[PDB]
Amino acid sequence: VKSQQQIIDSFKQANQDQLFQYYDSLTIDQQQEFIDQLSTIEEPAKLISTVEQAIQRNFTQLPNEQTASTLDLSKDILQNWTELGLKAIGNGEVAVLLMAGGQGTRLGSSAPKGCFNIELPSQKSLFQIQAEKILKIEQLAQQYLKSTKKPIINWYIMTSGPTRNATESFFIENNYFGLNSHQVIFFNQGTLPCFNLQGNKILLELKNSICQSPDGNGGLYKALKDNGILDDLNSKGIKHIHMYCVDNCLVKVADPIFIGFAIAKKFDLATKVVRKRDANESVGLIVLDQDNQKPCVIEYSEISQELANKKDPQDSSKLFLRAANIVNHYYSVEFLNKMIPKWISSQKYLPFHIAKKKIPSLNEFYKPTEPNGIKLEQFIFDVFPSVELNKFGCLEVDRLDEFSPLKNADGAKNDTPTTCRNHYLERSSKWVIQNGGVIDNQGLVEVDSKTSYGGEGLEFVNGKHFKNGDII
Ligand SMILES: CC(=O)N[C@H]1[C@@H](OP(=O)(O)O)O[C@H](CO)[C@@H](O)[C@@H]1O
Ligand SMILES: [Mg+2]
Repeated sequence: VKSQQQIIDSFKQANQDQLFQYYDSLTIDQQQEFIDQLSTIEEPAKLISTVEQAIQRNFTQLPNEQTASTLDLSKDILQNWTELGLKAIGNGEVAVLLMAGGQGTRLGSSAPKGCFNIELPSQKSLFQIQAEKILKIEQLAQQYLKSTKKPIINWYIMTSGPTRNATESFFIENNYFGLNSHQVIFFNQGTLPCFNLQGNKILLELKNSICQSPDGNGGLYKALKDNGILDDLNSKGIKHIHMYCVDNCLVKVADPIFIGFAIAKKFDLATKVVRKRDANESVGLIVLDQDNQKPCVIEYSEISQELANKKDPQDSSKLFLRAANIVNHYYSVEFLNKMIPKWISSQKYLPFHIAKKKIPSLNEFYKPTEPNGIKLEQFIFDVFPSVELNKFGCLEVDRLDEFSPLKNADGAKNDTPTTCRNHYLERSSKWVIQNGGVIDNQGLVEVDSKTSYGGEGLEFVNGKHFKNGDII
């Protein structure tokens, strides 16, 4: 490590003299704490350079050979992928990577987003729904293979540094929701300094502290390496990884169909999409970059308003680019072993993305009105074009069964606790009604994962009646 003076010199040489405006009026402990914080920043000179650089497109649809759809495949082909997936789960070759993010502040909660309660009749948090989803599929895999005990699906949860304790305590308080305490593994995501609007000066949060924020889901790769997560994957002999975001309340965790799909096709990388809701839906789009003939994702905050509304040449009723990204990825561990060192070393695969933000910080503190600074983010999918086109898979699935994100506080039209709650109940009710069950008009039921992972094993409800709010 470096001395007090050396950290100060390096930052000053990087033109961050403003970080030391009040240094001399700080107590010694405040100075030492400041230096320690500035120490966690690897290569400030580079980083400030990278940011500076980051401040200063032909797409088409994915070739047909790289796509498949759960809405079009025969039940036999889907069953075969399900079996290939349950076998991998059953052999202990499947692990899950969760991007937990940080606090559900935007939703009106200080707690981690995974603790959010969408008010289902069971009152189960997002974390609990995903945990029972995992427990359930482990049992279905055990049944398929006829094993004496259920297989284990290690669940690596990436938390932000500030939500780490509250996330782990929540799991402990709940006895891990039925999972083995050793299969829930927590690791912290990194952070990046926040900059002023011109992106040349790091912002002071306090007179002895800089503004920092989670470095985006794209920072998952470096966090994996640094926290020994990739090491663990090798030590446990894991071959397949399913990665998703905690805000999707309908998420099929460790979905065997998605894994079977990658296995059947021998893909290094694969991703899930659903038909775009509307031209303005804030959703990334999976396309083929015609320039380099590589798959990629165009984020909603960076796509041309012209491309977003472009109609499809072979059909005027459809949007040309309509394969919406639902942050649901598959990686083979072999691919991660080969590519992670590459992805984390050069900005070519993980360029920084700039987002203007209202950031509470020194002018004396103050919570601003208009944007006053910038947050930096690496996007998880920026590595997609580093894959070989024929090793990439894109699986379209049904939005009604697989995607309903919690993004906004109640009040908004889309992606609120209410839309999640209703879509969740509507799916449960559809499964029940579809198996002969009868729900009393105006009623919606909730299906417990313990009962059904994704609609199977519900035949027993044939003829039975249910009342609004029953849990099945
Ligand atoms: C970098 C990233 O992962 N962006 C994702 C993510 O958007 P956010 O609103 O930034 O969380 O979720 C969307 C699905 O809700 C997906 O379409 C988009 O591509
Ligand atoms: Mg296809």
